[PDB]
Amino acid sequence: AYKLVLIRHGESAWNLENRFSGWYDADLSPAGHEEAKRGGQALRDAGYEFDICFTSVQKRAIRTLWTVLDAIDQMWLPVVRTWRLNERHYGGLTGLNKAETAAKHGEAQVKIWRRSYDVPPPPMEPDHPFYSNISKDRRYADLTEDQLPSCESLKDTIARALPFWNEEIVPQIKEGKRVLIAAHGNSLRGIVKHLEGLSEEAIMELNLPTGIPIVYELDKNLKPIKPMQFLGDEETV
Amino acid sequence: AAYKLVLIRHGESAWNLENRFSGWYDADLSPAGHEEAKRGGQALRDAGYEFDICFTSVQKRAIRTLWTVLDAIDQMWLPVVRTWRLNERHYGGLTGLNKAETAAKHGEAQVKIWRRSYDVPPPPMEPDHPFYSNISKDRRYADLTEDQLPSCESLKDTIARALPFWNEEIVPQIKEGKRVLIAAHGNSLRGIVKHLEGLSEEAIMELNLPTGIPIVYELDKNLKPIKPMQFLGD
Ligand SMILES: O=C1c2ccccc2C(=O)c2c1cc(S(=O)(=O)O)c(O)c2O
Ligand SMILES: O=C1c2ccccc2C(=O)c2c1cc(S(=O)(=O)O)c(O)c2O
Ligand SMILES: [Cl-]
Repeated sequence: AYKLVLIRHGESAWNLENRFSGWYDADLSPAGHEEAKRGGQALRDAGYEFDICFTSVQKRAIRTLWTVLDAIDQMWLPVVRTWRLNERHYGGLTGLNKAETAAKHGEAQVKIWRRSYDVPPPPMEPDHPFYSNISKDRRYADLTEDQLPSCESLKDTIARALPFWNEEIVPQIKEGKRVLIAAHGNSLRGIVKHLEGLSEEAIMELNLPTGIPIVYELDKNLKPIKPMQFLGDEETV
Repeated sequence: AAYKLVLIRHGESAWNLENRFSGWYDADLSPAGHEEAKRGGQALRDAGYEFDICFTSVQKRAIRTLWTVLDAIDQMWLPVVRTWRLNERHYGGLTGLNKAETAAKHGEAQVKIWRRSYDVPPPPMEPDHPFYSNISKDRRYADLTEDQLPSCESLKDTIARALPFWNEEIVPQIKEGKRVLIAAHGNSLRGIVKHLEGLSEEAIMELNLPTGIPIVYELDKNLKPIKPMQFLGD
């Protein structure tokens, strides 16, 4: 009868969520911050309590979590950060808008990437404006060459998220700790795919809403007993 | 030096403006106290400081100070550890009372005694106290044993429960080469400074750490300061 809550961060600065923000450490926009506050207020109104929180090492997710903990008066909770919950690494496309992407690689190839589970985008090369910014960022200094991506397929992203789910999060849930996870579209996709046993095609069609608490009820095998539910006023739901 | 340690004491709280004893009551920062934390964070940013792990209490005036600093230095991704052992001194029955109410009920002499005493506690927070359930029954302390959860603390009590965390969880991290930031409260930080500098009870009671200001220690491999604490800023 466990309860798990997920929350996907909202809008980031400079329209970066429509520019393959990926591993670039974009902050929330004021709008994204307000979204997180609304999500937190929904959790507060519903009287939710947590015992432990997981998030990525990207400040838009961390700030989403902080906003939520502030709203629900549980700033004292233990918080665990991991690169394994980071957004998908969009490689050389990182920072580009739709037009720039199609101009550079063509519509055909974009259609293929968009629709593919196991094809990565091109690698982020040294001439990319974010190359040293991300690859030499001190928060990833303990990662091995194989762990630090230059690019990720969705398959890759899920593959590195799920070890953390199994090794760090599952044991807490089975101890009865009430878990909050604040993360990103694709890392949360990995979790949802695992929970609901979805196909590659289905998970690629699933777009989790932003700034809205997503509630799971899990049985003793960590299988959902019902569809995911969204928290908030009747309309927003 | 072999190691570098940074301490920061949170600034003004909402109850400081009311002249009320907070102790374990979870008062938030005032707007002013929050600004103090931003200025401290900007001083750490200007000085180019990097950390590897952060410790704070389970009280939001300290936690928010920490968040404010991490935001300022662009290190929100750092591991953060919270512990009740770094909480402010527990002021027992005085909790919630302002200066006037305290002197009215207990007299100037008794407040004078409590003020300057290292080892005399204030009266206990009893079950009929207005904040008794608010503090003593708060679920964040549910894992504390009976003897661990205080009804009141002398400064000696406070130091006594802070230093185990220092010895068992912070010291090992420093000797592992981790650059530590501690964001906490006047009296718990007093505990750390007292252990570090080998100060007397008298000296530690005369020590008032500035608020919102990074306090920098340079330590040898045995964690002995090699010079006086330094304050960071303009
Ligand atoms: O172009 C891409 C793309 C390119 C390279 C790697 C991954 C993706 C990708 O994942 C993607 C894309 C477009 C859309 S969109 O036009 O339908 O909004 C998506 O939804 C979407 O997920
Ligand atoms: O009233 C107190 C007090 C009351 C009860 C227990 C402890 C203290 C105490 O420790 C204290 C006090 C006042 C001052 S102050 O008025 O000089 O700012 C202090 O500096 C200070 O340390
Ligand atoms: Cl945190």
